[PDB]
Amino acid sequence: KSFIVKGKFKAGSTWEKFTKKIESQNEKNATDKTYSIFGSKHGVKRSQVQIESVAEE
Amino acid sequence: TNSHGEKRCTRYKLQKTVRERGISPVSRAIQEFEEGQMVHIDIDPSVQKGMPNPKFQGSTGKVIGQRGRSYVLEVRSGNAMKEVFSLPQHLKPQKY
Amino acid sequence: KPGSMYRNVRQRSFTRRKYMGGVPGSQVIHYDMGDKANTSFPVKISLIVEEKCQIRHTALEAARITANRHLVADTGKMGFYMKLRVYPHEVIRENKSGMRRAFGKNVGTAARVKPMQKIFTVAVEKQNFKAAKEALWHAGQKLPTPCRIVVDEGAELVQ
RNA sequence: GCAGCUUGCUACCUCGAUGUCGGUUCUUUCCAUCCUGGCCGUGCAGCAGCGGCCAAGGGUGAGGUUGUUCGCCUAUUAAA
RNA sequence: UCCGCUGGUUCCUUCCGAAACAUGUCGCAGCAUGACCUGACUUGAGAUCGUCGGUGGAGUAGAGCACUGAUUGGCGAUUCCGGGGAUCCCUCGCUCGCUUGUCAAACUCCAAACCCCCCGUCAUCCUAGAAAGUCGGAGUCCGGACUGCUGGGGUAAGCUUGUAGUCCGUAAGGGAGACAACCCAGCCCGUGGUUAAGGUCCCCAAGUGUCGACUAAGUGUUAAUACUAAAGGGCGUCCCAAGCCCCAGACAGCUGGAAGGUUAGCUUAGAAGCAGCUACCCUUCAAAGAGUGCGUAACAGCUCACCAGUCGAGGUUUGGGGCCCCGAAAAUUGACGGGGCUCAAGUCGACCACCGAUACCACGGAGUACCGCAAGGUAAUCUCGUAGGAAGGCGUUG
Ligand SMILES: [Mg+2]
Ligand SMILES: [Mg+2]
Ligand SMILES: [Mg+2]
Ligand SMILES: [Mg+2]
Ligand SMILES: [Mg+2]
Ligand SMILES: [Mg+2]
Repeated sequence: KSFIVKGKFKAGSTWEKFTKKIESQNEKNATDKTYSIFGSKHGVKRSQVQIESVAEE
Repeated sequence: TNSHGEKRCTRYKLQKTVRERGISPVSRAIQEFEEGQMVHIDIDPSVQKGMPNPKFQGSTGKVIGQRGRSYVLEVRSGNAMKEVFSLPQHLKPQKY
Repeated sequence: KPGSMYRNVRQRSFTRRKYMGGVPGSQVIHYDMGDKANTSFPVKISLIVEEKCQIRHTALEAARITANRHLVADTGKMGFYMKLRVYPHEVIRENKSGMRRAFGKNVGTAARVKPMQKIFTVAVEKQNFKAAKEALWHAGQKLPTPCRIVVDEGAELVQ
């Protein structure tokens, strides 16, 4: 269930990076959980949270 | 009050490009047109005579006839037809 | 007059000297500060703007004075090179009848800005970086817009 | 920045009429606290001051000039 | 009497349906001519509200200094036109060039996206009559609002004056608490069905719905909006990144150490580390100082900085974000629509099911437009309506 997520999101007026580890039953749900967590934490939508890789860990 | 003469608001309309000022090419003055031949109005500021009203700048008319050294055009303004006299120095053919 | 009277950008620019008349002078005397002849400061930070507005020249003068005092007090007289950038080219007019011929007359001068456009710039050594930040933070307090500080050159040195 | 308690700006309502200023009588509301209640600081020994915070329960008067509001002055008063 | 000024002007249905603008006017509460609406007739084949490609017009946004005006310092010279104090003893601003930092509505070496004329093509309309023309009848020249143009003016305004589109005027019905012009929808009558906007704890039809987080303030529970508070701060809490020290041992404490010299220079007696020059007061040992403070005429120790033994796992500096808190005071009693609501009935990112119009679908019916000798035929491309134009009918007395 462990997973690795990498990508970049638009924090304010600049681009950052992240390496969040999300627990989930599979990989598509890991991507969905990443999107939802970023929406909760930073108010962004599914257009500024570009996920480069969701490689299993 | 604003004036309403015949040359109003033509600061840039009646100007010449920087590498265009002086004597214009002379071959443009001897071009000859026939009946029903679409032409473009492009006023050359260097020539003072035979100039249509600059409101017809950039319009396309068709030749109707000749009166001396000036052709009679048929330009549409709005929904009317206006007959405009212009020497061939200000005109320019349409490339089909 | 109050500061917010002439701070928004709602109308066209009005800056041609030869057409208007009787523009009052300015107070800001020198636009370069400190060691002009030096060119070997490795750190170059600056104060930027977060929103479009108009800054009166008096506000710029006050900010310059306060930054000068702080920097000279802490860093030293030869340890920095401050340089204001925006010059006030705009002109401010105040009506003074009612709305009958309400067009105003010249009362002052202002300098328009743009978002993320640098206003001040300070160069220092490595040991006086915190003093430079401390100086630039007070100067932005007299300024009519939100302001943030960006370290342009030598970011790896300080960070 | 707040209030709308001074003067301005506008012309949205009222010209087949919404009876003006000041005073008098009587009732009520706000707090941005003059006194009364409780606290904190002081370049607060005591007495008395200076500055700030909570608090609208009660009090906030009598007279000379002036149509005056406003304002000046008089003797009291916890404060007027 | 007269008025360009105020009030009134009587039956039904059907077809179509505006302008609140320009010019002239002793013109501004009026009128004429034109645009816009309507009825009839003539003629007889094209028209362009839209797409694509091309020949042309750009001088606005943006951008920039090459002209015109401004504008910031450094450098090199104007051996001038210039101000400072007998070889003008020599200082030297204005000015001319190279480099740095800003501008322009009446600047442009540049330069879009919209937009306009014409040609070709597609597409729609059209012999049931395109374009054009002739004649009859008018209303109208107090407008207003929303979304764009950083529109112009103004401190601002539910202010004033422009412009493109669409609306109210003259627009039902559904939803917004109520709402002229905000969202869905442009409407003949009757029945059934499914949806739009918007909603689903109760008022109130349909979710005490699902997944992942945030808020502790009753903050919030308010598409747009004339109805919603700012700068500044927060070691409040939730995240990302970057440096630095680190179990052979980092931070907070437990401890003592901070001893060599000095009582530093100091005139007042005295400001002896803490008024006033200096410098690491030790060659040297963790520590040892010109050194903060309780003390302190001066000190002095107590000891600051600054390291050392000690525990025994993470610590610390900065930048960028989400929500919330302070900043935050008004007059009758009270407004998330109300009750109330806290792993929510709030906020953020997604998702599922259902409710809900006269919209869309089906059936029946009326009227209208056009055609047809009639019977009848076609209508997704017909059914809102104020000023107003036109057609057919009802009634009263003779
Ligand atoms: Mg521009
Ligand atoms: Mg009229
Ligand atoms: Mg609208
Ligand atoms: Mg309408
Ligand atoms: Mg309605
Ligand atoms: Mg009618």
